[PDB]
Amino acid sequence: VVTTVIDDSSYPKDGGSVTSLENLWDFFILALALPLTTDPCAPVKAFM
Amino acid sequence: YPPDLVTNVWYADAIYPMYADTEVFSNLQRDMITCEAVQTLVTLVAQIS
Repeated sequence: VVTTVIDDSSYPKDGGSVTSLENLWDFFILALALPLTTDPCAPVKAFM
Repeated sequence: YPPDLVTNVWYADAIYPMYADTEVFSNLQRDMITCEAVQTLVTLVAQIS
């Protein structure tokens, strides 16, 4: 009965930027919590 | 161009507000009604002419 979900806004704005160091920090934190998410398609979302 | 111009970011940012147009469907329904009127007019004229 329980689902863990993440706001897309938690992900980098506009999908992030390869050149953005701040976006790089967002990516590292996101990568750390991506395994944590109970969402089954969460791997697909992180890959996307 | 903007000195820091990223095409993907600028276009996406402008597009999100930009993408709010529904006028075409409403106009289409009006034109559709106008077409029914044209046919109805011809049919009435046909009864009289």
